[PDB]
Amino acid sequence: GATAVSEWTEYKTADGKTYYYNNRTEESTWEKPQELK
Repeated sequence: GATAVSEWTEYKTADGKTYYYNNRTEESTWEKPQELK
C-alpha cells in the first residue's frame, strides 16, 4: 500500500495505461513495483 512515487515513476501512455520507470536501474516495466505496491 505504498503511496507517492518512491524510486518509480509512472506515466499513462496513449496505449491507455501507465508504465513504471525505476530511476536507479533505468528500467521501464508494466509490472507493479515492490516499493510501490
